[PDB]
Amino acid sequence: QCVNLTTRTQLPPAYTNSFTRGVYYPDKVFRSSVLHSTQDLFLPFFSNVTWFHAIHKRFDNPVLPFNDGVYFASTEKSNIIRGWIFGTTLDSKTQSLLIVNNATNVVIKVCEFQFCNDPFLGVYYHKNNKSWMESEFRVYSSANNCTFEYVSQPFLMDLEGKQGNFKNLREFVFKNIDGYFKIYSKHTPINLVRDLPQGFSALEPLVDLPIGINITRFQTLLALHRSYLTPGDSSSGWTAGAAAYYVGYLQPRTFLLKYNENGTITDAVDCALDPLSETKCTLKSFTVEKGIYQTSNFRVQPTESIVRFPNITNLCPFGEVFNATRFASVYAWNRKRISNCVADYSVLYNSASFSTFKCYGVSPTKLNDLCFTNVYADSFVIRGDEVRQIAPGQTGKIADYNYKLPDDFTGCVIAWN
Amino acid sequence: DVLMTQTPLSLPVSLGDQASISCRSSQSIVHSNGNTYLEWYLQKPGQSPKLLIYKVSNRFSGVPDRFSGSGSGTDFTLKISRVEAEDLGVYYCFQGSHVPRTFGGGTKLEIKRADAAPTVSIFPPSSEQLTSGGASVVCFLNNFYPKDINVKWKIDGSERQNGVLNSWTDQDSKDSTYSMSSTLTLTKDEYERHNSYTCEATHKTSTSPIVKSFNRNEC
Amino acid sequence: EVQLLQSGAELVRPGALVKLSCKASGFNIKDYYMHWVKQRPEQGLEWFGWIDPENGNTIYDPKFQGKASITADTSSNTAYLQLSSLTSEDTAVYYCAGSGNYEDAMDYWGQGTSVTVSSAKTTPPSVYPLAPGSAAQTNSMVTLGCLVKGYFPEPVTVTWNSGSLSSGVHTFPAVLQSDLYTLSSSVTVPSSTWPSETVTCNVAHPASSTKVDKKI
Amino acid sequence: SNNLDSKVGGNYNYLYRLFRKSNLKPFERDISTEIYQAGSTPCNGVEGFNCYFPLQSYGFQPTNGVGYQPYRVVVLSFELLHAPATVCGPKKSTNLVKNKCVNFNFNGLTGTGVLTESNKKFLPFQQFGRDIADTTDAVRDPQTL
Ligand SMILES: *[C@@H]1O[C@H](CO)[C@@H](O)[C@H](O)[C@H]1NC(C)=O
Repeated sequence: QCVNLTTRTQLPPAYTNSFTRGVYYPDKVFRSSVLHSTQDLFLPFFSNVTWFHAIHKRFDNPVLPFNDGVYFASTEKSNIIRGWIFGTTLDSKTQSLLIVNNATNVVIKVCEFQFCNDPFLGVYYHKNNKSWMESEFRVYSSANNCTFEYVSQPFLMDLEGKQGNFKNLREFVFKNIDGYFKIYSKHTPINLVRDLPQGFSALEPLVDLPIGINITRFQTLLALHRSYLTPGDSSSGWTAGAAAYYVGYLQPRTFLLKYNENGTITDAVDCALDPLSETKCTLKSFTVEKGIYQTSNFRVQPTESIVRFPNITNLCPFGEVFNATRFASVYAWNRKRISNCVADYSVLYNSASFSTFKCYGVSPTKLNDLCFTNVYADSFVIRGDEVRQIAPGQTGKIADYNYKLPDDFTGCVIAWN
Repeated sequence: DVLMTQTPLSLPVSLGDQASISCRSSQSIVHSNGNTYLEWYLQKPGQSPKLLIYKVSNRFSGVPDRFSGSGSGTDFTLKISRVEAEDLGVYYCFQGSHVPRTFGGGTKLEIKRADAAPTVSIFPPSSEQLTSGGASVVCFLNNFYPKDINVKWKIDGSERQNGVLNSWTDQDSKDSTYSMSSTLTLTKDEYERHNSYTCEATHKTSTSPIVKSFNRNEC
Repeated sequence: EVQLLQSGAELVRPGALVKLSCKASGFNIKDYYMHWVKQRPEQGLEWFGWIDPENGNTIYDPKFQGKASITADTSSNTAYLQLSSLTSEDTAVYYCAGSGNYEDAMDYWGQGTSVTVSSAKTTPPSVYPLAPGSAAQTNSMVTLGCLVKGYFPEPVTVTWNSGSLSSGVHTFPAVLQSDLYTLSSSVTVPSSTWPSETVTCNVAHPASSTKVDKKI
Repeated sequence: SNNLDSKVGGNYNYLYRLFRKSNLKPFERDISTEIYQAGSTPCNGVEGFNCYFPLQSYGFQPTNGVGYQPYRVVVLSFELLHAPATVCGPKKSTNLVKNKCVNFNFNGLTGTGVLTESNKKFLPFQQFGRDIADTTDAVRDPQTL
């Protein structure tokens, strides 16, 4: 649960470049032999993605900002990658989405999970039947308030170590739209020494997850190794295999999706990357002929908003009204018409010079930005017990017999000691 | 589920002799890395089992250097360089790792000594026991070696096997002998219905069992 | 020094449940595996399962699958075992082990616990003296005995002269028969001791707090 | 729902947000209890002058008028032809016809056209196909794929 790894060491977030990764089907609509333009959360091409790896003295399980979406890519031999943890706090304080492949099936659950320092899954003591099936469940300590659960088809996961180059490539897309989560998957074999292969790929939906929970951070789970021969302290003395995974960020960019005869995407264009890409996007074609074309219009954005209103002087004497030598009786309350002047309400409402202040129908802050038609002030003095009678739909010696406020009264009430 | 068989059931060894205990497994417990998964446990009298060897090739911390195991495949053997008097107990084999753990049949150890015949003594039930309504003919067999011994009850020349219980003592700390007693449970009517009662001690050292008898009317 | 403590023994009726505790001392319960074992006089040792307090996963012997559940308490550093739907066959001595370092190279055992599953109720022992039989049997040395029968539960200790006489004294372990225990004792003394000198056997039953003194 | 929700002089189980620091976003549920600060004086997370508790209780009573009586409100939101059909109205379906001009209603999509076996291969997750014009081109049968 909370036991820290012995050999884990922190490393700076190194970055690497992605050629064309981040391309996925925006929806389930089918299109073939056409070039479609769409704008959605995409990973810009030739962008920078975090460079992380897992070895026996650097173990990478960092926390990264989910933002509006992220992209995943990793090269594997034994498929060290286990899953991910998603949530705003990744603790029981709120709900967290988790995806775990525990050697039998993909499990997706929405509950209140207890956060762990180094959550992960592993196996131990394989011996003479390779197995590699989930042994311990350190992902979370407990769960409660479960609102969603999903199970995929059973399958056998091969975690056996292999030599040579990286034979597997797994890429996933994590995104959030109005709380509706979309997950995309893609898997191909590769022959890679380091970094990522040079090519193109198209990711496809894996599951639909209409959950609706805010996620601002996430973690990457890794699978470690254990044996009868060289174990360690629980669970600090456990080690994991060699693997590398990369994490990107999705932005609302527009791509030109080139669909083949079978509907599979064979090429993509990121408009913002290259002025040639902008030319293609404007022409809505994947080929640009020699010449000069108009793509868009450049403009200079304002530095800041500047407001220069006229002088608010010539204010009517509200201060004199509230500080006048004498006031009229409650039954003889004076009705005074205020017009042909400006009102500065900042000094009145926000000075905290009055015992009580309330408004009916409109908040005091909004009134400062509104222009009225007629304004009236009724000044009177009443006893403390009678102050509560000054409100819409009231009764009593003052509300009924002296001064009554209509139920639709949109004004404010001011009183002080 | 794995099955183990152990042989021999028991074996004697003097102070300084070598003891050999072997275990068998129905499945291979060795893996690619070449090491073996097994543990050896010893349960001394009045004490719980304690680990002796782990992995068959490495001695457990605090264990005497005389204990060491060896073998390959599913057939192993435990080697004790010089057996001491403290080694009395039952040896066990254990399969670890990640699998339903299985235990062995057990192997008892003892110290060899000059053979001695049992001392047969038979006592009749007490008068108080007869007053209570019960009866128990008790026969004592003490100071005999090896532990292999048997007793047959005869009532008026007729053998009776029912109601017979036997208990074997742990190896003595001074003479290294063994003691056993046979109790014949009988009701008051059954006891008083017969007079002659006999207890014959069958032992390897003597072809003719040692026989002691008494008469109810004489007691 | 690592050591495990368990309750001395328990007595329960068929169909009920028994809870056992194996305390941890000298080591942290969180980071070390846990084990349980069953010992019978005829079948020797029999395995129960293993539990990791950190993880909580448990595997049980196909014999007892579904018959028991294993739990552990991290704060109390004590491991708990529970058995349900008990029967006569469950009578045996239980042992607990752990402290593995995620390795087989280290494990420890407690003194164990004896659990008896029967519907009988505590019965004080009946102690009777065993005098020599017919005078036709004679020897240079005389033998005496003490009879204990119809008693349970164990343990029941029998000695001679309050343990002051350790010469020729043999203690015979009890035998279970029809939910009853029976043990006997014997002492060999020369002809100059008995009947010239008194010989007595003391029997103690801590469960029933019964102490008896019978002269031969 | 005056006969059910109204309880004596009020019902605390129904509450509303009277104040907020800005304008709400559609389909946004804010349960924060942060005190709304009307003035320049920090509220320090407690009520006071120019500091009001946004969460408030209704004035539901059995004797309230038509405008003041509680009215349970239910809003239905949905997406049309934007994903595989998980729901459908109680409309009886009929047998499929091919090589004929018919009026088809498949997964809520209504139109007229000729239905024929398609040589195009769609991906397992894809359901609706579109032509160059972006109009309806092909569709999977919801019952027998
Ligand atoms: C994997 O996770 C599922 C999630 O419910 C769980 O039920 C299962 O026991 C776990 N292990 C295996 C081997 O499936």
